[PDB]
Amino acid sequence: GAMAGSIRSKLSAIDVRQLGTVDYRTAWQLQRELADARVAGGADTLLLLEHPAVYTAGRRTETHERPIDGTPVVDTDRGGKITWHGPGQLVGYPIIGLAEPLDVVNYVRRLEESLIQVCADLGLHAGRVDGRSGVWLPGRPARKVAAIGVRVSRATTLHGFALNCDCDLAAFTAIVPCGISDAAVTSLSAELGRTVTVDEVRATVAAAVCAALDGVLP
Ligand SMILES: *[C@@H](CCCCCCC)CC(=O)O
Repeated sequence: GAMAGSIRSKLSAIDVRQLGTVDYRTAWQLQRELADARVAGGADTLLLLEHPAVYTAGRRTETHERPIDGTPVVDTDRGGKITWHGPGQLVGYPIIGLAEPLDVVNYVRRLEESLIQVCADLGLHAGRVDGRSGVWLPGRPARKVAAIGVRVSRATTLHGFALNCDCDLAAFTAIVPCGISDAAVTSLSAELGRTVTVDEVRATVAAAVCAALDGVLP
């Protein structure tokens, strides 16, 4: 099915870089540098990092979705509307050459599957809500544990995902996150009733992403 096989143009090992806390702009610059290196024939890369607290807005963000307290926002070129990154949220930036003709939806679906599996491996039952990319726990309201916002340029991916581990969720209350006003944002820690850190899930996230891209998630 759609998840089988590989989305990649080259079957070489992904270079996984476990970074620390990296300013949003600095990381964005590195993403672009790595993407150019990939087009020049270099490796596929997966950056895993945390950002200092920041709101970011893709082009589709609407004015009323911005912080109700006037907090500044970084405009960014990924898909999606507004989100927040900060301590305790694991941000992943897969910088991957995709096979052409492109299937960006399938790429997003593979990132979702990777994070669904990470949740499953912790004993949680997460999945998709069609039309609302990312990873959700069912409920009324439904609870979003991971966000996705990507862009593909020159058949190479940019941006990625963000998995809420033990971050303070209060930042999400000041915005309309990803254009959604009828739901909620959660974290692994809130769902499991214990602190689940970024560092505890770094390795399993890396493994899951790399497996999903090549169709070999368990
Ligand atoms: C809202 C934005 C989520 C961006 C996540 C970026 C992770 C690096 C998505 C939407 O509007 O659908």
